[PDB]
Amino acid sequence: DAEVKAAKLFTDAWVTQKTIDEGLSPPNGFTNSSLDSILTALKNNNALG
Amino acid sequence: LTTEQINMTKEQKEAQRAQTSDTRTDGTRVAGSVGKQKELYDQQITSYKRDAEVKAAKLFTDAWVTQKTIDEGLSPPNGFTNSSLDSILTALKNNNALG
Amino acid sequence: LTTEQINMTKEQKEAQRAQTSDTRTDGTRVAGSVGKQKELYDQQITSYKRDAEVKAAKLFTDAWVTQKTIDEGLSPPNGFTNSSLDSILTALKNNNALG
Amino acid sequence: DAEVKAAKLFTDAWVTQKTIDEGLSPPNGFTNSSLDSILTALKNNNALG
Amino acid sequence: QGRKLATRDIKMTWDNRAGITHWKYANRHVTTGAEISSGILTSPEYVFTLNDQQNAYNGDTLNMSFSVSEYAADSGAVGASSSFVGVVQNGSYMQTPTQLKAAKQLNGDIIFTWVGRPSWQHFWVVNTSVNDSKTVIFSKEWSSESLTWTVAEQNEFYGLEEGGATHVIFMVSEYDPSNGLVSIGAQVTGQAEQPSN
Repeated sequence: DAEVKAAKLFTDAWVTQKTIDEGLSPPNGFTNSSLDSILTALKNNNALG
Repeated sequence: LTTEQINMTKEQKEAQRAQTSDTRTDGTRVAGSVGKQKELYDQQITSYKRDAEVKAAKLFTDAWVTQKTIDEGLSPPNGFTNSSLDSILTALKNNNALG
Repeated sequence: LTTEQINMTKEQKEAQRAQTSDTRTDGTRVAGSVGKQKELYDQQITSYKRDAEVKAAKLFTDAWVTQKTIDEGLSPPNGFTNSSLDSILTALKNNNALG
Repeated sequence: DAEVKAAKLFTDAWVTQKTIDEGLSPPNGFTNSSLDSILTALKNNNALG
Repeated sequence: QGRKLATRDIKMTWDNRAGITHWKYANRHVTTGAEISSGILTSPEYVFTLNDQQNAYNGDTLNMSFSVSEYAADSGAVGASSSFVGVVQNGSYMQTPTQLKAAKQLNGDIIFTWVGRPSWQHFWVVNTSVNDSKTVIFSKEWSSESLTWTVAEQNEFYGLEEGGATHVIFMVSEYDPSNGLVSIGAQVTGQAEQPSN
């Protein structure tokens, strides 16, 4: 939880930067592959949602 | 009365044995009251882990939602298609006795 | 008095026995007070699991709703059709005694 | 937690400044590299999200 | 022999005497002797996924201590065990492709393009089905940086006759013809890119 709070603090500012100026390259952590891996982990751990 | 207290002391001894070892003297599992407490503790540990994962998952999902809102045409991450969602709702319907 | 205390000590014995083991001496199940507590523990475990599933299910459904809002004409995942919703509503009406 | 509160106190004001006036230089903490490190740390610690 | 796959998993291979069908294994922590997992497996290979690495260690590792022994099903019997404690075959000296893209075409073909080092023009490509995510078709090496996958989707794989597959899962990595070592690689997943006009 201590880590997650600061992580959210950073991500909100990145979202503000993106919505102000389009065309920003994603930090490679928001690409489709990482999101797909995270979703597969969620589906597998919680017994298919 | 002394014979009856002889019989009771063994039960006290086993009930207090259950606090260190899983097996109960002769070699049977502890199965009453204490077993349910241990099961609750295991379930609490798993729930802790699941909530910890879900927080970061939401942290990523919100950013992707904002990205989709700003620019249309972004490809779903392959987990947002119809098939995975259909499986998810099927599981939710089955587990909770038809919703 | 000694005879009646002899009678009471057996009940204390079985009350202490009820913790570690399920069966009660002669071979009958524990059925009062303790049994309800064990049933509550089981129900709490199941509710933990159900809430853990529901959180991730909501996480996915929000993204699907955003996708539908941005681009119309998306085929529903077959879990949001009229038949499944009708079954869910009938289940809600039946379980809660007609709402 | 005590540190995070004041950090948020500063971050919100910077976000408002960015919203009002575009073109402000990010403090190098909101670039892509640091955010990528933060996201890979989150992914690693929580067993792939 | 330890092998770190492109997907960052670790796999080991065992010679088979053909007289026994089951084996037993034990996997341990590195810094301490704590046992991560154990059991009996009916196949001569074991894959230690990156999720398990992240569960045990805070990050993916290049170190392992493994012990395996052959086991008999009819009577509980455990023979001598072979232990491996060194680093895996690694393969990190080669770099990885930087940017990868998959674009749909009006013809229906899908074009995969990636940027690689001029010195290293040997690559290994892996493709997987979107339905099962394990079918692992279309696995070979290509020296060309750009790949045209044509219309194999419509034929013999998907029942679709003309629609094709919109979603793709592609993964390319540098390959060594002599050793066979493979770099980490990069992946694409999603709807690919719909064509303009």
